[PDB]
Amino acid sequence: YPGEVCPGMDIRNNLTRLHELENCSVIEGHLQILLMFKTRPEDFRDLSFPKLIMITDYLLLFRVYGLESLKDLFPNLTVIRGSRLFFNYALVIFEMVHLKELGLYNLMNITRGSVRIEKNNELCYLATIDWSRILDSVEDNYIVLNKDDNVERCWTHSHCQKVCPTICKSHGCTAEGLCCHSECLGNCSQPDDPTKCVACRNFYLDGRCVETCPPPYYHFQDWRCVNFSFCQDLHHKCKNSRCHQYVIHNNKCIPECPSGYTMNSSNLLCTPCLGPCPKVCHLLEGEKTIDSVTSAQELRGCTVINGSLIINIRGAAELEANLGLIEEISGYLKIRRSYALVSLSFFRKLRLIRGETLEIGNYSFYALDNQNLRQLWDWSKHNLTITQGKLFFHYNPKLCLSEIHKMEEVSGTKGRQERNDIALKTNGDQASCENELLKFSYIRTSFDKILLRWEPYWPPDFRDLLGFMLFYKEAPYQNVTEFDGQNSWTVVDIDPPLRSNSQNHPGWLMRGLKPWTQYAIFVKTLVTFSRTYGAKSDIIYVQTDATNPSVPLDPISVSNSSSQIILKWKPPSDPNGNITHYLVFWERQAEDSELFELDYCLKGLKLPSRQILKELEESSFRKTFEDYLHNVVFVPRHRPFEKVVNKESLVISGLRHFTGYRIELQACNQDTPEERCSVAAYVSARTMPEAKADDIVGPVTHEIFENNVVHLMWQEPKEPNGLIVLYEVSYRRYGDEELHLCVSRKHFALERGCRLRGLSPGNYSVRIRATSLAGNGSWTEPTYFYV
Amino acid sequence: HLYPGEVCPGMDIRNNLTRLHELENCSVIEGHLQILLMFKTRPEDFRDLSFPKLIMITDYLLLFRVYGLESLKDLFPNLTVIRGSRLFFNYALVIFEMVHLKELGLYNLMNITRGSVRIEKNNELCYLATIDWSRILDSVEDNYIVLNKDDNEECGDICPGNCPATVINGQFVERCWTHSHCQKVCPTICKSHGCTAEGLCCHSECLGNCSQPDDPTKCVACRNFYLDGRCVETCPPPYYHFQDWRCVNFSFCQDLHHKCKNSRRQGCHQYVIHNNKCIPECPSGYTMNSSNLLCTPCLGPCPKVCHLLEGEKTIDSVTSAQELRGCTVINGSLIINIRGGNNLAAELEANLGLIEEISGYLKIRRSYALVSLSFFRKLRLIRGETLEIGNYSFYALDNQNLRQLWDWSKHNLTITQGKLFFHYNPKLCLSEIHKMEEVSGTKGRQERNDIALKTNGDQASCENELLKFSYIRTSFDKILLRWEPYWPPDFRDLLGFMLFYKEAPYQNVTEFSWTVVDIDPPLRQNHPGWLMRGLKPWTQYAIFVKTLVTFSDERRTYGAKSDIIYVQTDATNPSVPLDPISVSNSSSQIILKWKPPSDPNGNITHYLVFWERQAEDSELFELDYCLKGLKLPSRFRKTFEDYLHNVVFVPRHRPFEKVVNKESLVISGLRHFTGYRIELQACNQDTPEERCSVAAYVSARTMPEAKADDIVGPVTHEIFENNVVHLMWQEPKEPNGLIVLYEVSYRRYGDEELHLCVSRKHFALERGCRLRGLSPGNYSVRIRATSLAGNGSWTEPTYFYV
Amino acid sequence: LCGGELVDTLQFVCGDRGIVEECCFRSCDLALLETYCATPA
Amino acid sequence: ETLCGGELVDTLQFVCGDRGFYFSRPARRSRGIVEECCFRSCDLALLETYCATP
Amino acid sequence: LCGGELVDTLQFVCGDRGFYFSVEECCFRSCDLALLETYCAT
Repeated sequence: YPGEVCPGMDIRNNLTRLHELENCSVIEGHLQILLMFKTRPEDFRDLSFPKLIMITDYLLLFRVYGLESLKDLFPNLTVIRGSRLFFNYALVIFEMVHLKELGLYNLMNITRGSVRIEKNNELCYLATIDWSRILDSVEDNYIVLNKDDNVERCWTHSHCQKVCPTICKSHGCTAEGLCCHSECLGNCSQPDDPTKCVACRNFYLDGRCVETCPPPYYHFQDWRCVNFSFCQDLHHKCKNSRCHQYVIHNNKCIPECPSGYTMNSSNLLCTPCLGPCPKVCHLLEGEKTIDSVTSAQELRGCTVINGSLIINIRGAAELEANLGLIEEISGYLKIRRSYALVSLSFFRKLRLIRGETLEIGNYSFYALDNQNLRQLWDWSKHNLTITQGKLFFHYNPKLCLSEIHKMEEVSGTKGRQERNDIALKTNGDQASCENELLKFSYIRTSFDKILLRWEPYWPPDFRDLLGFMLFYKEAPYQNVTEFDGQNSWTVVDIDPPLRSNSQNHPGWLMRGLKPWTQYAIFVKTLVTFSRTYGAKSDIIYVQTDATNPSVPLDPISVSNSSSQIILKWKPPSDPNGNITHYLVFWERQAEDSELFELDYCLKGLKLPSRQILKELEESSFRKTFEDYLHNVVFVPRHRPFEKVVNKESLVISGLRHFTGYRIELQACNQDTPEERCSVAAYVSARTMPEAKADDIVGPVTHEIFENNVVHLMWQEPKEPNGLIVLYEVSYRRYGDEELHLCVSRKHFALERGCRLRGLSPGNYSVRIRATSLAGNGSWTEPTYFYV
Repeated sequence: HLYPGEVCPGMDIRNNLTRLHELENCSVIEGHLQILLMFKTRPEDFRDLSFPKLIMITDYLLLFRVYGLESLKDLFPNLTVIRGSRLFFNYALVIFEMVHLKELGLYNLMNITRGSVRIEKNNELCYLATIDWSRILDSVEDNYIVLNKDDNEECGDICPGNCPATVINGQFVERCWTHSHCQKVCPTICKSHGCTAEGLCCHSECLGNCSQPDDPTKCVACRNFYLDGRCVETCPPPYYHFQDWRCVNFSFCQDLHHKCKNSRRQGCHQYVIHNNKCIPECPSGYTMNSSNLLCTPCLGPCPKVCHLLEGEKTIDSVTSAQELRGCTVINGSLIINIRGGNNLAAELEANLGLIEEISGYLKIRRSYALVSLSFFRKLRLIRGETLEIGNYSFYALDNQNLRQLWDWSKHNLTITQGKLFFHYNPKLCLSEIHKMEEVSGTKGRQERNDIALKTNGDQASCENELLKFSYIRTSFDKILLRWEPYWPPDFRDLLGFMLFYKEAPYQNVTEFSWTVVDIDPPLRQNHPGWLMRGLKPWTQYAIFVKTLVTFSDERRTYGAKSDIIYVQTDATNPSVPLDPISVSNSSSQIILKWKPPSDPNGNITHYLVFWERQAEDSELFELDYCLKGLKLPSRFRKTFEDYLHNVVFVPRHRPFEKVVNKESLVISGLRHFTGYRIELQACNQDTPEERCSVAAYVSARTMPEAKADDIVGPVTHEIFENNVVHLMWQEPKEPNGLIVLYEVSYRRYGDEELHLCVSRKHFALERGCRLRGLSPGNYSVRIRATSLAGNGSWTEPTYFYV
Repeated sequence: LCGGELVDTLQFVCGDRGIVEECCFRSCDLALLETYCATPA
Repeated sequence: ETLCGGELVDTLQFVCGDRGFYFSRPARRSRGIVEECCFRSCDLALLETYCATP
Repeated sequence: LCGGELVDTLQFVCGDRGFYFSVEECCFRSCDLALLETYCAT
């Protein structure tokens, strides 16, 4: 094809750059034309691109003034493959003015995607375009706000849509309408000729349309076949450029290796990627600074950092999500003047930092002016290494020197530090780590409450102590950190125990909690400085025992057979322990006896069917008055049931048709020692009626009297759909109509059927139907008697 | 009355009551009385003791762990006034760790001149909340009364009250000392002059109590001075003042001075005369004259040196500072340490302030109530010969309220040796410290970490420079701000602007809630600027900015801040009208009640409301109203355009009325028992392109009438040959809404009555009604019309024969 | 703010002269908003 | 064992007991009782020296 | 929270020790396991 590569590019602010498309044939990209305001129609009747044929990604038109027919500018544009779909769409034309007709008679098919037409007050000729012939999918279109909405198929008044026969669904029809080649699409120079195809249905190769790409040619953009040489050349071109680094996988030149694949230096193939294996992120200046969440947004998925990181957060879980995927830093790490940094826990997966590029002063980790920093990591388990460098720790008011000491003992930088590398009097000035352990005497738990009692503790001056503080919260899993965000960890204050001079233990009992949960608890002292003599205990995990579980949820019962009832339910809202089993009781619901005394034959035939410094200052004031007084004063010289196990549904058999049943449902999380079963949930369900139950079984016995009086005795269906409210009798005499009568339950009981008197001479008939709760049954056989 | 009895100088009792009998015959104590450390005592040992003679105490009264005492009312039945000349740890009356003490019983004490009362750690004391200290002391807030039986327990203070009562905070309560006495309260005209039983005012000079109103001679204690029973405000010569409470002849002072000089007591003072006062020693600038004890002004500037034991003294209370009263040069070091919570500046500057030179160092540690060092009124020099450890001269440590350090517009200072030290002063700005650094002349004697860069003034505002808001714009909810750029000498020092804003319903907003926004510094026109978000319309907001700079220890860049600026967002369409309810009180009137919108969004100019009449259901005209069930009712893609604009932009008439100020509406002239649609809106702007909120809709049906259902017009019948009777009667063409059916009750002469249904289609299509198969005989036919509201009135019986 | 409503913002601050991913998903800070003005429009 | 105020008096009048506590005249010297027993532990002789007669 | 609905807490804290009635200090004041400890009598 005579033309250029034509990478995707856009035209705005004028039509001058449009002339750049004069020497092009096939666009390898997307075209976006928008913001033509100073445009007139007469300036566009002399512009044409007959050489332009193929548009790869998609085409967008917006705010076009002057254009009325695109047939001139785009006469020979054949196919929009939609290799890069514009959000599942390949053509978007929005807010056109003066554009009245489509004009593109040369569009046969779009490989994937759909079209979006909106706000075109002038566009017409939309009812003469067959999208099914063009696009294989016509359910994704959205064409509104046009002139047509405010059969022969034709593009323009002089150009038809070339309506292909039903056989030529995608092959295409020539001038005589004959189907083209299978690889031919829409139109062809010669029918059934792959070389003469105007468009390639699947792939293009040296003027011939083919379904697949034979080796060594790989599927390029799902539109052509390109060998390894050109794909590698494009990859190298992107390598030394700004990018879509082309890689080869599954015979496809895809812009990036997919999940679990690695780019190989030797070959363009995407090998299996070792483990999570996400990526490596670079740093030309090796100093990218993290100012907030937005600056760390680009760091998503980065693991290996080929530079230096400088955090300065002038502010929680946001940086936890953005970070935490990093392992190694080639350069040095610096944290500077970050106000809202409680701990460095988020920076989880680190195990080594090279520090090849060193902070000025030959430093590898540089922490400075960090106010709220309280923890670095859980060094009892977490591992961190430093290849080389020095450390700087100045003006960190809440990091006591124990963490700094653990720094070099874990990183193996004992001798790497020098004098004054770590400040002594400036770090941990507010941190009060006094490493005085507290031991819990004994702990007991109940389903609702738990009791806490620990060993007593007293500073050298017993007046210094100012009560304890108990911290607790729910722990999902066995691990928890004592330093949450800048929150949680519900606290209760404890009055200091009275000096017993035996020894009382302080103790505390909580108030309310969730049964069968894992609770993290720990106690911290609260003393007043004069030195510091604080105390805290290790995080104690307690498991509240179980109790009666909650009620079952969503009890739904359906009827699938006259004896089978299906029952389905949900696990209870509060399991309160591993649920051992379910108890299901079904009890036959007695039918309403009132129907047995209501004469439904009369009116009513309808039948239903079924803030703190002040306290410390006060304590110190009281103490300093006591000391003054002491200095001055002294002077020297049953029902059926079932045990459902590990299942949420059951099928119950042996139930009479159309019989109500009450289901009592309980959940029991204990099996042998007096099962703790919740209060039940109740549901009423009834089977469907039997088809033959309402039909009368038994011939009608008729007795004729001298005065033409007939007594009717018909055997009722002793097993009806529950019961029979009344019987309908349709009796007809020869030469007369089918008279109707109603026999109530009382009427059937006392009259033993029916008692008709005063019958006209002739041959009568007797048809009787029973009306159960299901409805009418079957009429009896006609008893013909001559009176 | 006079003072019959000795003066019994200050004393304390310990370990046995046998010493207490030394209070036998004295009515005034010239010092401090202490009763303390009583263990082997029981209440039966205390019942006998009583001291009616004692009236007034000079310094203070201290009780500390005296067992077996339950009430002082027997012990001190005539204590009236505590002078408080020399307090006990800024306290005038101390009750510390008293066991078995049930009630104070001091029903006679009335005025405490100077000091405060501290009672605590008793665990047995009540009758405390039933007392009024405001009429006893002058500065109530200086008190400290906690940890007794009254607070933790609930000792019921049952007492007569009969007895006067008054308000403390917001409710009245009786003011009683014991179960048998109550605080004596008299009208405020006699503020302190005293008041007799009947309320007559005592003498002006008098204090507390008197026997004869308006007579100094018959008083029990007087505020100014005492002399020869009949006390006077200021006695003339030859009587010289003495201990602020009494004046004596020169012979007394002279002989006591001789008794002190010849008997070399370590505590006695060589009393001298100065301004007719026999004080222990006159201050600097005077020399005691051997001939006459009055000290004459010396011909030289010799200060009164105040030699300090062990070269150091701690100041923690009023009585600690009072030892330095009158001293002007200290031969030692000073350590201010006031563990407090209540102001102590006044007494400090009263006792201190005359100090000029400190030979040693000065150290202010742990002081909490301190607000300024101004009480060192005349301090000029700190020699620092006894330099503090670490080679420091001026020391400051953890002063939570130290705000101003000195008034540098006028005050001089001089530090000879040593270097300063400041740490943990959250309310002290570095400007004051550097101003000392300039004034004291110690600029070249400072090193690293001697002045903490961050701890001093952690949360303060001393930028001392201003910013101007160049351009402010207000809108629906966005507020656009732009201010002049600020540049320190080094632009790298500027770390960024930072903005504060908060809704301001009133003008009174303090300086320095308070929503914070961070601002990136601008690059070096291009005013920094920032725009607002989430502003409630028609609300006033206070806004101001601030600058963040580096440490700037070598330089003096303190940043800047702008004054509070109040801007109110513009108005808008209001919320939905609230509580829209409609009730028909009549057949033609309807009342509507509504509440103002939850979001006024501006001053509500008015309300608008449209009323209209609905149309009855068409199916109601073609329904069978006598079949069963005849009961008549009675009344993604969203971002598809988003990135489209992203690519496009690319980086470079029903009746109504105007209801004013009224939430209740009454409308007349409407069809009775007819549904009506009401829709009401609120409009907070009417003349300039009237703006109204969304429509609040409701429906209401007027009350039904009575004669509308009833049938109007006579009953006509036509009988054919087949005894078939067609009945014609004009329907009530104006019913309550409409009539669904007519009941025709026709009966024979002496027979039963039958009911016939005539629905709307039965009356219209058949043109009336027709009864078929009627045997000859007299009849009686009544017609009832059933309308939407209910049933009508039966027509008159139709008497006819067929 | 987001698409449609950020249009009010950009007529606000621009006067008489990427998107949506920066103000819907991210914060809206007037730093990008001012420089997004199309002066040669 | 270091004992401080409040309990210190209870410790007194037991080691001392019976007789009272010596008190002649003020005549604080900065080493009275608290920096001798509360700040640092004190033996029985120091408590005994505050008795009156022995 | 006081008498009637706190009996479970009283039998919880001391186990099998028993107690004597008085609660005016726990539905207006609060319970803190000290009064709950001393209320139960051995």
